[PDB]
Amino acid sequence: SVASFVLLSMVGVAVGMCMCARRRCITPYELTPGATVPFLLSLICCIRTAKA
Amino acid sequence: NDCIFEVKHEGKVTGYACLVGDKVMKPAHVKGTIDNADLAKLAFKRSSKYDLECAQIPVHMKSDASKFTHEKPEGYYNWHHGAVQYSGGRFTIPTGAGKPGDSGRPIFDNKGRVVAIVLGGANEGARTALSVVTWNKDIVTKITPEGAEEW
Amino acid sequence: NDCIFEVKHEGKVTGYACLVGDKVMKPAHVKGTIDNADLAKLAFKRSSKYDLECAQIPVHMKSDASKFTHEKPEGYYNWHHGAVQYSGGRFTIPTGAGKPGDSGRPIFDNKGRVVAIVLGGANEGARTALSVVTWNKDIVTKITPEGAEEW
Repeated sequence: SVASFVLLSMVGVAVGMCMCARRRCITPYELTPGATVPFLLSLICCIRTAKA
Repeated sequence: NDCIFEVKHEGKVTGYACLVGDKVMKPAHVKGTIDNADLAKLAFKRSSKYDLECAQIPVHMKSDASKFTHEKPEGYYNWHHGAVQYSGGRFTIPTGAGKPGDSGRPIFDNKGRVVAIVLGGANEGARTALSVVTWNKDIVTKITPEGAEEW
Repeated sequence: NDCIFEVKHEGKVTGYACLVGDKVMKPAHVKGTIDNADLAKLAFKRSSKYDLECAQIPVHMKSDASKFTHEKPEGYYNWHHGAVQYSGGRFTIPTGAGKPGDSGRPIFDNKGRVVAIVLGGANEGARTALSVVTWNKDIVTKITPEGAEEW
């Protein structure tokens, strides 16, 4: 039980701080008008475009 | 000059929010819930290292948004409280022209296009250098001269 | 001028087809019959990704096809209904100029050249945003402002 809890907590920390990295890398593009996010970066960070 | 769209956010006014490009933005250092009751329900993306919350304008109001351009020639520009000198890549105004509460006011070029949003100033003699949110090609940025307090 | 062919549905006009370069183009969302029999009969090709509907002009007897240009400099253009303001990556039109069922009318530059084709619009407030189909040097693209409903 302790090992399962530790490993699940590590996985949760990994995904949460991956989300944190996503937010940090994405917010400046969502602040800049025009939002010409390259398609490769949209695929990598799994985002939607604001201009359709 | 020809555009007054800096929407207030509080009965006790401390700064203003603005519509430019396809986005509403406001400095993140000033408290309050944006008025007009249409932008209030909008969800804001916040950046503390940029000190700015921004959101997508609703379509029905985005015709009210001001024009945008990232290109900044050296020389004079206009804003609500007068003229701004862009020298050495830095904006400056006469001392006393800006006070706490005028943060978030867009700076316009000769065509009337937004190039920057004021956040504060630093007092050097008869002049004050502006800590200001501006842009370069596809990326927001901030210029903070030493000793500037937040407006 | 007068390079526009009417697309008539059974009981009314639904759209408009235009001769650009070597090809006749129509909005793929418009249901109806081409006014000219030689074009209504002509085997006709469909692409829903760009909502565009193409065929090759019988250039032996259609030498009046309009000329085109992929350049999109900032400023004013012609829409058979007034002046369109191409600003940023968008086209803006006076709200009362366009009506559903008028899709397919091209946008002209100041030289009489087709720059884009209106596929629809968005009730934008003080204006209307124009959702169009334009082209780069080699490829077509569709510009769809948010909130655009079908025309």
